Amino acid sequence: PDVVLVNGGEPPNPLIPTGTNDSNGGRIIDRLFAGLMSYDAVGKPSLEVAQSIESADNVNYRITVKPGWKFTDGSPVTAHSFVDAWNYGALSTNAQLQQHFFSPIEGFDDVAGAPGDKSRTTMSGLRVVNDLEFTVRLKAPTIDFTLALGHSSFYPLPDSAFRDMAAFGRNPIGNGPYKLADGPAGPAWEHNVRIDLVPNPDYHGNRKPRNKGLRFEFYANLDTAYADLLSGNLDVLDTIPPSALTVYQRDLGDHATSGPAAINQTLDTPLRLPHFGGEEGRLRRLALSAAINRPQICQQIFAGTRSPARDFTARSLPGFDPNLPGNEVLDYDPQRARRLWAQADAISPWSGRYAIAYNADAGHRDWVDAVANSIKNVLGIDAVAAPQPTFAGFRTQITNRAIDSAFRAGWRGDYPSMIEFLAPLFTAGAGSNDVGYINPEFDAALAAAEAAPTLTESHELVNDAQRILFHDMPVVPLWDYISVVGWSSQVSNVTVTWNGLPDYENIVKA
Amino acid sequence: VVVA
Repeated sequence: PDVVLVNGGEPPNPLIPTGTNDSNGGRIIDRLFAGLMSYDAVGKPSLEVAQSIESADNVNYRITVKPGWKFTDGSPVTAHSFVDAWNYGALSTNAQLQQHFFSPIEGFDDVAGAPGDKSRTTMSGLRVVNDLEFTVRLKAPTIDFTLALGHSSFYPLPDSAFRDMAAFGRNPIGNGPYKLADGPAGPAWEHNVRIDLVPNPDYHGNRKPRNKGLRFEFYANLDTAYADLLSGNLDVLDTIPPSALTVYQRDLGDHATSGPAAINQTLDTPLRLPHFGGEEGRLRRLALSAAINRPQICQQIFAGTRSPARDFTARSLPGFDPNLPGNEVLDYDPQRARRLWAQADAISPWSGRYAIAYNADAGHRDWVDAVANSIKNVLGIDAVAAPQPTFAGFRTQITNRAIDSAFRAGWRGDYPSMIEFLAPLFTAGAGSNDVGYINPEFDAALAAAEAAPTLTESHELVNDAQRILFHDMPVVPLWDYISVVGWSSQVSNVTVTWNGLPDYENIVKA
Repeated sequence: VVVA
């Protein structure tokens, strides 16, 4: 098998960049497209499809597109390929999960509040100048906007996409380093089984593949994946399962690497659930946080491969501070947890069951069982785990709001910015706000951080904003990741990126 | 992205 075999999972949603907010779809999307910038293994952006990106003020942007780029259907990548895709993502009528990434652009409010009788379908701040040039006017200085231009929300789309976006999402056509295979025995995307990609011969950008293709195998169980790794039937496994964390070093030797990654994990309890809204719900979320022993779970369940949360972002990000005032809400304190739960009971006495739903295909069983048992023992309530088989179905129930319990969540960074760990999850309208948290004061504080002229002041304002999150506990931050990645004896040049994923394009296979 |  010339192709590199790596682990993945069925995407919950069609393969439309602005419609993808999860890592299963994301790891495919990022192989199929090339954006204005591309990111290296440490998350630094470089010009890719853009010939230049100019802004002196973080408000006005002039973007020129390199000539000669095309999609795999032969059509050219133009300024329109970007502007039309961004307007599609921003328009509320299209219900794109990545809509919030367009929020800084002037005119976003015309298209995003709702479908509306607004009569406007495009953003006034986004203006084509010529076939290979467009300008962007932001509502306010936005410190991360340039950095974000390597993210999938901003990928260009071919003209055909807009005539039938459902068809596009089933069979995407991109401009990136790989393309969907022309499989010799069935479709490239075998739903719930695998996706096969081959190099795109048109592509001459910054991420040229060093291998002959990629096969993302959609494992139902990470123990199966680990067994395949040890037998050489899998080439790269980006998540060693809990059952192997005390053993992977002896099993794999120098074919496994570990390190902090900008990924976190949270316990999400929708504010719409019984006993979990209003001030009552805030007190109960604070109680849950005090009822969980993060150091102990990190040591025993994860064998030291998770680090207890100290904020709502991740230890490895620029500006992170593990000693923020008020972060004591993230310390284990059973007496405090019981006091807070009782104070919530003063509003309305608790009744029923507290269930933590999770996707069993990614090794969460041990920690969810431990957290549920900790809550049960500290607070004296009926707390249980509620496994579901697949990430795709689990996320679908979270997104459509069918899910009727608490559930695990967590963010893998898209670019290295604390703001990017907060805006998609906790601002009022964000598509990845799974719990219905709304606090206009937090959104305002975060906007102030985005408007800072320097990264230093911006980081200070981000952490100021996180004081509100310590008070509201919109979700319960658990820990951030020490990624552990293993690979077979048939591949080399395996680098783990800043956000825990293999650097797929650069893997080599003899 | 939301993580598996």
